[PDB]
Formats: sequence, C-alpha cells, structure tokens
Amino acid sequence: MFKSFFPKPGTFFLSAFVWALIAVIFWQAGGGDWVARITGASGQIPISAARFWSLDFLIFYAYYIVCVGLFALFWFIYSPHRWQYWSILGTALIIFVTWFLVEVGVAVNAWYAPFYDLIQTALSSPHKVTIEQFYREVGVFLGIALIAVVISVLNNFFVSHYVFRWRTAMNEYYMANWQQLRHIEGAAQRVQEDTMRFASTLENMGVSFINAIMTLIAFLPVLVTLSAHVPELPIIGHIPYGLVIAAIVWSLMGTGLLAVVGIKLPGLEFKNQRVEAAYRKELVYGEDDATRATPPTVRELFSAVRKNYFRLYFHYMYFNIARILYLQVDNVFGLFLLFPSIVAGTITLGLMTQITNVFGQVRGAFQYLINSWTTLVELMSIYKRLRSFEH
Amino acid sequence: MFKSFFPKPGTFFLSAFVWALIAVIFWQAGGGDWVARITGASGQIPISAARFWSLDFLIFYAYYIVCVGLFALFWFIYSPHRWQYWSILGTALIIFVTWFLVEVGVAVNAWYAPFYDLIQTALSSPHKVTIEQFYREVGVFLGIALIAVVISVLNNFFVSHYVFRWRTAMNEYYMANWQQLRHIEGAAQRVQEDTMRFASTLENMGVSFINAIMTLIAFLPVLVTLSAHVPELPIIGHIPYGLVIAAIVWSLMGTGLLAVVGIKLPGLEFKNQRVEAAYRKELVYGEDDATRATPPTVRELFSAVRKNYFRLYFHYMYFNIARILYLQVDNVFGLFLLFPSIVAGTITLGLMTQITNVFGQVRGAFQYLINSWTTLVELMSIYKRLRSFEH
Ligand SMILES: CCCCCCCC/C=C/CCCCCCCC(=O)O[C@H](COC(=O)CCCCCCCCCCCCCCC)COP(=O)(O)OC[C@@H](O)CO
Ligand SMILES: CCCCCCCC/C=C/CCCCCCCC(=O)O[C@H](COC(=O)CCCCCCCCCCCCCCC)COP(=O)(O)OC[C@@H](O)CO
Repeated sequence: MFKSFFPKPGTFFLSAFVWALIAVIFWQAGGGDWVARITGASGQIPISAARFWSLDFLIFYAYYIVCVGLFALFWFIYSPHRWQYWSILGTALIIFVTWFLVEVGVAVNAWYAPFYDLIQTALSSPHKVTIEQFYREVGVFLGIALIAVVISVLNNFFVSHYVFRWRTAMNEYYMANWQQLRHIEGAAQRVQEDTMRFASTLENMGVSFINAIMTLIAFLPVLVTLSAHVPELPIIGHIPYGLVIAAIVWSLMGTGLLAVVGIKLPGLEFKNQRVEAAYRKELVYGEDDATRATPPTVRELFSAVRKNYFRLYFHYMYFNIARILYLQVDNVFGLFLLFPSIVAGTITLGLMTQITNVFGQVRGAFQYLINSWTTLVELMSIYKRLRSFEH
Repeated sequence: MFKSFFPKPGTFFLSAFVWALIAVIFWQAGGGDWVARITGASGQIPISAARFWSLDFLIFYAYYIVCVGLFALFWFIYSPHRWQYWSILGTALIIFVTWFLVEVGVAVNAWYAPFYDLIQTALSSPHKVTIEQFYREVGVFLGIALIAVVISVLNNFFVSHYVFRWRTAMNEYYMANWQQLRHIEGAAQRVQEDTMRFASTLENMGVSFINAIMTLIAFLPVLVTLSAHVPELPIIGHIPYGLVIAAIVWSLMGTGLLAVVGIKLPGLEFKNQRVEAAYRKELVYGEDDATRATPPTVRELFSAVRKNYFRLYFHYMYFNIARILYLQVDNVFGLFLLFPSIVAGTITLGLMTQITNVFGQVRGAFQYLINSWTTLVELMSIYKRLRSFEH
C-alpha cells in the first residue's frame, strides 16, 4: 500500500491480481491438473502426518514455486528496488504458510470421524476393541499436532521480522525528507508512534484476515458439491447455488456492512491523536524548563482531550447495536436456511449435521475478526494519518 | 490496584474479599436460600424472555443490592474519598452485569434442546408439526436476543466511562506532584502514553478475564452433580471429585503456567519503551530548531531500537512453543479423560455428549484470552512502568 516497498505500487498490484487469476484458472479447471508423474488424484493417503509427503502435495509445492519464480524474475528486471526480496518473496511465503496451516486444521478435523466410530463400537460391543487402538489413535493425533506447532512458531517469527522491515523502510523514507516535512502539525508522532502502532497492529490483524479468506476458499467446494439437496432458500425463492451464495453473502456483508455503518469512527480517532500530541509536546518541553509545566495550560489540554473522548465513546452505541446483534443472530443462521427443506422432506438427518458443522467452522474464522474491531479502527486511523502526512 | 481510587487499598481489598466470602457462604449452603415470599425453588419458568422476571431472580437482585449497600455504607463513613462512588459502585455494577450476560448465554444454550426435538419429530413424522411452531420458536429466540443486545450496549458504554474516570484520577494525582517527579527519565511518557494504553488495554482485557471466571463459577455445579459416573481419571487413579478438579486444574494451569513460562517477557517491553522515548524526545525538540534533526543521531537511536526489538522477537519462540501446543491439545482434553470409563462400561452414550458440551463451552471463554497474549504483556509492562515511576 506504500512506495518504500513494492517497486511501483500503481502497476505491481494489478500484475499480481492478473497473474493470480491466470494461475488459479489454469490449475482448478483449466485442465492443468494432469499429473503425468504419479496418479495421486482420486486417491490420497489416509489421515496421518505423512499426508504432507505424497506426490500430490509435492506437485502443488512445485507449481507454486514455479509461478512465484516467474513473477519475481519478471519484476526484478522490470523495475529494481532495494527491498524487493522481502516485499515480494516474504508476502508469497506468508500466504503459502497460512494455506498450509488451514490444511493442517482440515486434517485434524477429518481425524475425528473414525475415532467417534471406534468409541461407538466400544460402547456397543466391547469384545472387539482394546486400549491399544485408542493409544495408537492418540499417537497419530500427536503426530499431526507436532507439525502444527513447528510451522506456527516459525510463521510468527518471520511475520515479525517482515513487519519490522516494512517499518524500517517507512522510517528511512520519511526521515530522508525531514526538512520540508516537519512543518506539518504533529510531525514527531507520525514517524515514531504511528509507525510503531502500524507495525504492531498489522502483525496481529493481518494474519487473521488472510486466514478467514483462506478458510472460505478451502471450504467452498464442499458446499458446491453439497447444495444439490437444498433447492429453496427461506425468503429468496429458488436459486441454482444454494449454500455457496448464502455463505459468501453472509460473510461479506458481516464484514463490509459493519464498516459502512461505522465509516465515521476512523475520522474521530484522528482528532483524538492530534489533541494528545498537542498535550505531550508541552510536557516534553517541560521536562527541562521549569516554567513550561504551569497548571492552567495542562488543565486546558486535558479538558480538550476529555471533550473529544466523550464524543468518541458516544459514537459507539449505534455501532455496537449492529455488531452485537450480528454476533447474536449468527449462531442460528446455518439452521435458519433449512426450514423449507425439512418441511419438504428432501434432506435427511446426518446431512443436517454436515451443513451445520461446515457453517460453524466457517463462522469460527470471522468470530475473532469481528470480536476485535477496535484494532481495525486504530489501523484505519493510522492509514488515514500517514496518507494525509504523505502529501 | 492504585491509591487515587480505592480509599485505602491496603485494607479495602481484604474487606472486599472477606465480605464476598461471607455472603457467598451464607447464600449457597448457609441455609440462607429460604424464600418465605413465594416458592420459586425446585421450579422455574420455561425458556423465555420472562425468565428474568420470576421471583427467584428478583430475590437475587434484592440480596445483591442489600450486600453492596451495607458494604458501601460502611466504607463511606470509615474513610471518605473523592471518587468513592465510581470506585465502589461501578465495580459492583460491572461484575453484576457480567453475571447477567453469562445467565442470558446459558438461557440461549438451554433453548437448543427442544428445537432439535421438534426438528427430529418433523423428520420422523411430518403430520404432527407445521410451520407455525417453528415460527413461534424463532420468535422466542429473538425475544432473548433483544435483551442480550440491550444489556451489552450499555455495559460497554459504562465500562468506557469508568475506565476514563480511572485515567483522570491517575493523571490528576501525578500532575499534582510534577515538580519532584519530572527528574525521572521518560516522565512525559508515563503520564500520557502509559495512561492511555492502560485505559485502552483494561477496557478490552478486563471484561474478558472476569467473564471466564464467571463462566467457570456458573458451570461448576453441573460437573459437581455429574461426576458420579466417572470414578477414574487416566493417570491419576481414583479421586472423589473427578470432573471439577480436572476442569479447575486445566484452566488454572493453562492461565498460570504460561505466565510463569513467559515471566521474562514483560521485562523487555520496558526497555523497548525507554529507547523509543529517547528517540521521540529528540524529534520533538527538532520540530522547531533546525539543528537538532541531524542524521547520525537519528541513526544511532534507530539502531538501538532495532537491537532491542530483535531480542524481544527472539524471546517469543519458546513461549509460542508452549502456547500453540496448549491450544492444539485442548481440543481433545475433554475426551481424553473418558478412556477408562468407556472400557469400564460405566458411562453411556448421551452422557458423553453432555460432558463434551460442558467442557467445550468452558474452553470457549479462555480461548479468546489465550489467543491474545500480546495485550496482557503490554498491560503487565504498563503496570511495572507505573509502579517503578511511583517510587
Ligand atoms: C489491488 C489488488 C491487490 C490484490 C492482492 C492479492 C492478489 C491475489 C493473491 C494471491 C495469493 C494467493 C494465491 C492462491 C489463491 C488460491 C488459494 C489456494 O489454495 O489455491 C490452490 C491452488 O492455487 C493455485 O494453483 C494458484 C497458484 C498461485 C501462485 C502465486 C501467483 C501469485 C504470486 C503473487 C506474489 C505476491 C504479489 C504481491 C502480493 C501482495 C487450491 O488448491 P486445491 O485446494 O485445489 O488443492 C490442491 C492440492 O493441494 C490438493 O488438495
Ligand atoms: C486482594 C484481593 C482482591 C479481591 C477482589 C475480588 C473480591 C471478590 C469478588 C466479588 C464479586 C463477585 C461476587 C459474587 C461471586 C459469586 C458469583 C455468583 O454468581 O454468585 C451467586 C450468589 O452470589 C452471592 O450470593 C454473593 C453476593 C455478593 C454481593 C457482593 C459482596 C461484595 C461486594 C464487593 C464490592 C466491590 C469491592 C471492590 C471490588 C474490586 C450465585 O447464584 P446462583 O448461581 O446460586 O443463582 C441464584 C439465582 O440467580 C438462581 O439461579
């Protein structure tokens, strides 16, 4: 979103989007899924820690590396940059590792069904199963958990360094032009406080946002292949793709209509920060001179701070009305859609469980993003502050 | 935890704890649950929005008000304070509203079983149930959701004002003694940046922490009355209270052993903040004078900042190893405990579902607290900074 990284941001992102679309179209249905080496299609290793060593996953890794390599080799000659390696390859690696973690989560999800089957068989007929099978199954689960832990730790470490690299680039570029840039009010805050909060906020709210989109993309095909049993939606009528449209619309609206409703919030934190800077400057001048910490001026500055903060707190009531209601209704959205299908007698028990489980695991990814909306507000305010400062 | 609020913190908290214990003992089993007015015991209104109007809940509200009134009337004469009303009554009200929200959540939980029963009956025999019963049930759910929304909005608003009152008290008390307190390094940051972050962090991490303890206290009796079917724990032997000890130990260790493991983390953010202050001061001096923004000094300050931040990022690997592992194993802890009971053939199907559901809803409250551990680290660092500054 900046110019310190990202060699030419005007055309870099367009090229990234176009190339991503071309590659995805080629792989998914473009007939590019032909595997001449070894037939790993229509058959995969069962649930175990070796699931990530079969030739299918190796082929996917190779394809991803080839695509990223072509893109990077184009851009490294089209337009050189000092931070090119981080700005391109680190982003690619972060996206890849997030996808890998979603896959590991799906594997843990799949491991549950046979264990429940074994438990049910033990409860019904006990002379078939012993304790050894249980210990073996727990061993397999620990095998998956170890890989999850190992990848997650390094993911966090690399994300931290990448974000700090971004902060270094921003600070260097601002301080390069400090002479004609200090005349703006609150200049000292822009380059240090704002950059720190941007780094810390993006380290926390960036991974979560990519993870939700990845979860939706991962679970979409199951709803595509399962929406043949739901022909009607409650107050819509009859659409050809029942569950996919419902899920996409629900998630997109829950993320976007809240932003539209609370569009005025990020414009208040701005003013809040300004008044606080006007406060802090005085104290910094007062830490040496004894004549600059007089009571009345401190009184006036704190009075202004209070007056702005009260208005900010006031403008959260009509946002919380929407957010809390959306959270409350979301728990039964996946069961609301099935009223006409039950009375029509089309669906059966067990398929209801599949739909409900899928919708629940989809909701789990956006729950954390919605529950922490103050951080997004702070990030958006930081974006506006830096953008206004850049001109 | 301070002296600006809380008239005499040395003896106030001890009195609060003792009085809370006395009241709880009197009500729970002290025989104080006699209701001479109307017999609401051993019978309650079914699942509806009127559940919070029966004489049982009114009696509880009256008892709570009487206890808080006695305590406040004692302290308002024992030791006067300027902020007494906020410091006592606001805390009481916040705790009460959190309990109320947990109760509403329990009601929504209970509403599920009959709806599934109706759905199953519709699936088996369709000539009994029509669409009107479904619409009525959805109406009842909306009735509960409305109360949830209305209470939550005002809860957030009041918490915001109470926290800002705390910040006002702290700032007034520090600025009262500014002359002999400015000689400490980084004084300007203590009174403005640290107070702001303390307010914003406590507004977010305070409610979540109280909510988890309230959830545990609410669900404890069910495990007390249900642990008669589990006589053995996996590698423990035979204890008289199976599930209660397991739940309490699991939650307490997951919250506390992580803190013990990462005890060294809060001591690093301190230094981080110091170096950043040493940076910002220079820029604030440079916003007017043109001879104080020389490149080399900025270089040295940023070099120090980078050197400290790298060490901080390094010390998260061995903390994430524990945190991610704890999150990963927690998903199957409630099913691990039941291996000996299944092979012993004591428990039956359906009771397993109850145990698993209870443990899942207990885990849901601590999941949000564990997933956001950076905020707790920041809060603890703020506490240490202010405590060191106060002496
Ligand atoms: C202003 C607009 C800005 C837009 C910015 C964003 C632009 C767009 C983002 C793209 C990143 C994500 C790419 C992948 C998206 C799709 C996600 C995904 O999982 O796709 C897989 C296929 O992917 C594929 O073949 C696709 C391969 C794509 C390879 C990479 C190409 C783009 C490189 C970009 C470099 C960084 C650029 C700068 C970013 C900021 C599906 O596999 P599938 O389930 O069948 O299982 C196969 C096997 O493992 C057996 O299960
Ligand atoms: C250094 C140490 C510091 C320690 C600081 C903390 C000190 C301790 C905290 C206490 C707050 C919470 C009190 C309540 C704790 C127990 C929580 C609770 O829900 O207790 C209920 C009974 O409570 C009761 O009778 C108890 C009534 C207690 C009334 C209030 C007394 C204390 C007032 C304090 C004022 C603020 C002081 C300063 C705090 C910072 C159970 O009902 P029950 O499920 O049977 O359903 C009945 C009916 O509704 C039908 O279901």
